[PDB]
Amino acid sequence: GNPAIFASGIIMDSSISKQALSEIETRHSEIIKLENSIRELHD
Amino acid sequence: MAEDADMRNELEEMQRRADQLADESLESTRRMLQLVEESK
Amino acid sequence: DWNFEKMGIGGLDKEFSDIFRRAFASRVFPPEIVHVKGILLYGPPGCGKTLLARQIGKMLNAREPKVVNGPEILNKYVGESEANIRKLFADAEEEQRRLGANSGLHIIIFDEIDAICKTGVHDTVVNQLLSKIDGVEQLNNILVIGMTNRPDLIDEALLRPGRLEVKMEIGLPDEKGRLQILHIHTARMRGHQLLSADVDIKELAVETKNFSGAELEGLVRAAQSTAMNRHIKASTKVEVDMEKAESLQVTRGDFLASLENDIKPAFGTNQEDYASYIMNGIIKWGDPVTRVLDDGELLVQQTKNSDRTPLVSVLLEGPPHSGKTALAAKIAEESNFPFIKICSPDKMIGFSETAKCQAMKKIFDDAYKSQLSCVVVDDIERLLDYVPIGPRFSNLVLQALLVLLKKAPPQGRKLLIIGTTSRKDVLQEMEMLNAFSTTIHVPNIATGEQLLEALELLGNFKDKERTTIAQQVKGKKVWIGIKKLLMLIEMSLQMDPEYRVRKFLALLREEGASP
Amino acid sequence: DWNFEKMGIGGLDKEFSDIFRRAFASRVFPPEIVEQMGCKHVKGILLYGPPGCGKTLLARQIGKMLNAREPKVVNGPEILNKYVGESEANIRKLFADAEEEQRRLGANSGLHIIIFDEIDAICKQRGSMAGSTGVHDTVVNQLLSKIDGVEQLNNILVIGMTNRPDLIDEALLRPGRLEVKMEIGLPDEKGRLQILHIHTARMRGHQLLSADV
Amino acid sequence: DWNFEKMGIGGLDKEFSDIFRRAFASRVFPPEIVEQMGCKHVKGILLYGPPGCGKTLLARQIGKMLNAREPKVVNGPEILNKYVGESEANIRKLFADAEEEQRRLGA
Ligand SMILES: Nc1ncnc2c1ncn2[C@@H]1O[C@H](COP(=O)(O)OP(=O)(O)OP(=O)(O)O)[C@@H](O)[C@H]1O
Ligand SMILES: Nc1ncnc2c1ncn2[C@@H]1O[C@H](COP(=O)(O)OP(=O)(O)OP(=O)(O)O)[C@@H](O)[C@H]1O
Ligand SMILES: Nc1ncnc2c1ncn2[C@@H]1O[C@H](COP(=O)(O)OP(=O)(O)OP(=O)(O)O)[C@@H](O)[C@H]1O
Ligand SMILES: Nc1ncnc2c1ncn2[C@@H]1O[C@H](COP(=O)(O)OP(=O)(O)OP(=O)(O)O)[C@@H](O)[C@H]1O
Repeated sequence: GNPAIFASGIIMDSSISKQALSEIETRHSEIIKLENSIRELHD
Repeated sequence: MAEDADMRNELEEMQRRADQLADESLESTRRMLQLVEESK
Repeated sequence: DWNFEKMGIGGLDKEFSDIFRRAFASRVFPPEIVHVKGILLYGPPGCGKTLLARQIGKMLNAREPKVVNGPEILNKYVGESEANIRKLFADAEEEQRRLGANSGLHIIIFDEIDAICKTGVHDTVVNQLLSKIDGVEQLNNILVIGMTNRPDLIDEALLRPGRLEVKMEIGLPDEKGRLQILHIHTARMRGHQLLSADVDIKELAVETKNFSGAELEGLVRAAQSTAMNRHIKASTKVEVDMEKAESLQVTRGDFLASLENDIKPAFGTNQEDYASYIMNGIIKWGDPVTRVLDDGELLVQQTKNSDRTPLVSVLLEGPPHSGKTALAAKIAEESNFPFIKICSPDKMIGFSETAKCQAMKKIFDDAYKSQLSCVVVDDIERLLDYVPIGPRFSNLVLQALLVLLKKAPPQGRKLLIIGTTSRKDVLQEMEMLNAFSTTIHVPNIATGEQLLEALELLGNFKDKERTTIAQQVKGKKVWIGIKKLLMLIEMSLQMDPEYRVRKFLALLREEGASP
Repeated sequence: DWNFEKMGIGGLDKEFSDIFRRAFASRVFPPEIVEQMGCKHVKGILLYGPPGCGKTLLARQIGKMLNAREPKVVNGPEILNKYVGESEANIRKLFADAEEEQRRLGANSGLHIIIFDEIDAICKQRGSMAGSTGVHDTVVNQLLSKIDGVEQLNNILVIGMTNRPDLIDEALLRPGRLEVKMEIGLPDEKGRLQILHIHTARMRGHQLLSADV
Repeated sequence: DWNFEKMGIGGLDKEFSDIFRRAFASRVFPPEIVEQMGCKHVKGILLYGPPGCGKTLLARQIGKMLNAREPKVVNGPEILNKYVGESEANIRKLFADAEEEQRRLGA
């Protein structure tokens, strides 16, 4: 029947986002403070 | 199309930044475990 | 209000009343004795669905409705579309949880809904909407309205009961609706007397066929523009009147010009040709025409009133250029039947046999439906292309005609068929002359008296020339067809007055012949 | 500072007069009579014709004529993007400014002009298209919604040109969006004389043309 | 330091003369007269014929003719790409330099 047909173009989709990265900064920031605290305790 | 070429560059750059942030957090977590173990 | 016209909308009065009856009856009905959460509108472009949505939102004493302009949901990030859609229903859930039943109504508007509903993003969004509209939690204080111009492109699962219940179709307004729309759009003019006294709205409404609201408003606007330009001069520096701007009367001529040049219905037109088959009318140049017409009437009444002969056929015979088709058309038009049609080879050029057969079959099938009908076929030999060499012709069409000539229609219906040709012997040889029930003969002009009478009726020659023509003609017999006679007269009139007569006579001598 | 002569369009005289009449008469006269009369302005134009007739020249000259913001240009299909849902952002960015102005200054704002070129490269019939990706349908729906949506925006003008008017989807070509749809065509003898005179003016000015012509 | 005999093309005197006349005549003269005459330059050339007659040779030799920037070259369909809206990107990347230089230095 129909000859072999070409495929169409692709449309990718990035995952990470600026605001979600601000949220990841919220995640990361507290860790350093907690680290300062634990280092104090050990010292 | 350099106008959108820069948007893609920014996207990928923030991907790299997020990767670095995650790695730094993981190394932190490991250091916390080490110190907490040490005190005992 | 429920008047439906205080809001400047016309034609949809019945649909608006239906919406009232089916939508807000529960809410207006007393709570003690005591929902719908889905509405879909569709119709051709420029019918006013936006108007209905806006006015329905305004009518209810509820919070401001929320609207989304097409696909403002899809985002390159993952999951943000779901967050956006979920963001819409927060207030409804909060009010339902806090105030319970005594919660205000919520109205949601989906404009160009077909865009979003119909790949992971799309189907995930559709599933999210389906879950939210009808999910584990049941809400009874939310109203959703969707609008489309292509109803066929909407997903079926969204139209199931409990999600999209009330479906409305908006159509083209009737004459009354057009009148209402014109009244609404011209009330502003009539209030300030800026309208001319020569304009009749009824005439425009009759004229304006298949004009949706858009078309009518645009015509009004074009009239405005014409009147408006009447008071401005362009070329050097755009300059206006400022003086007659006070008058700015809108004449009917502006309306006619706007309708003619810069507006169009955008719908197809129907072409007629039945007039074209009788160009020069019929003139009684002799007895035979009366006899032919009388026989036609007799056959018409026999087919009309007979009980056990529902089908009747007749054949028209005559030499070429004797004007046969015109008589058939005249008889058909005198028949005064609901259904009349003419099958001609003119429209079938380059067709193969199968196409001709199918066309004839279609025409006869259409004729069958009505109660009593009449059909006419002309130039049979051209229909079944025929050539004296060989001879050669098409057998398939001949068989189709022979079968169709003696097939009675469904019970209690009447059919008449009239055929015209100019070569009887050929049809006789093909064994077709037996099928027809009766025949009529169309003769030529024989005696000079008839020719003189025809000339007198035409009135193209004066007494002086007529004297010589009578002198030359009355002592001889003639043989000529009417069409050829007209051609000859037109031929002769070209030359200067001095020679016309002689030239004409010469031409007659050229065509002088006997049967 | 404007004049008919300086634009230099030879063979189109009735067409330009018709454009002026049917699109700009409203915005010239005092606002008082217009408000009394309660009519709306047009919001679209669609030109077309065989190649090399003067469409783009006419559009650019019209843009030059008005005293308003600089027009925005869309050179062919320069909107499409690969990231999902990014075309619509590009489209909406165009009308963002006009919406802001209309919201802020209400009904006494300036004018804004948007020029689409080779429009048929974007807005094809939604149903009749390769059923592979939905980007085109979303683009068309976004444009239809934004040009005439529930919210009313009425200080914008859109001009479009093409070479094959048929392919455009019908929903866009109805009054209120794009109504004045004219046709450009080959000139006549007088138009040819006018064009030849137009392009030969400067030579005559500097006496660089032989009298024998 | 250019000479016609240097390019070593034979049998195409008339065609080269016509191309030169209709393409490069405008840009060689003092600009004042051209400006008074108020015309714009030509920006297109097409070459066709049967295989093996000297088209690419003319293209290359004209490229080495002019005192200009290094020409860009597109070997057949080098612009097509799988993603959506990338072909147009490769096409519009070609004209960027001309656009910016025209906007900056004008005439
Ligand atoms: N029955 C009507 N009464 C008054 N105005 C109408 C009517 N029908 C159309 N109009 C005019 O048309 C415009 C409103 O139509 P609207 O945009 O809602 O049409 P639609 O058919 O829903 O849209 P579309 O063509 O995009 O599918 C306004 O100009 C309004 O004046
Ligand atoms: N009394 C009349 N009878 C017939 N035709 C008349 C009469 N008076 C005027 N005419 C005109 O004569 C012309 C008749 O030509 P018509 O087409 O009917 O000829 P025909 O016999 O069918 O010819 P052919 O066999 O060449 O097709 C029509 O213009 C008709 O108007
Ligand atoms: N009526 C006219 N008067 C004066 N010059 C004209 C006229 N029509 C065309 N021209 C000239 O011819 C050229 C027309 O090019 P333009 O781009 O305007 O045509 P177009 O219709 O846009 O072409 P296309 O169909 O390829 O889009 C310009 O150089 C312009 O100066
Ligand atoms: N007029 C000429 N004078 C001198 N040498 C020539 C001439 N025409 C062709 N040649 C020689 O023959 C070769 C033909 O190569 P050329 O690039 O002309 O082919 P082409 O026309 O591009 O081929 P195709 O038509 O298949 O694309 C040249 O490289 C050169 O060596």
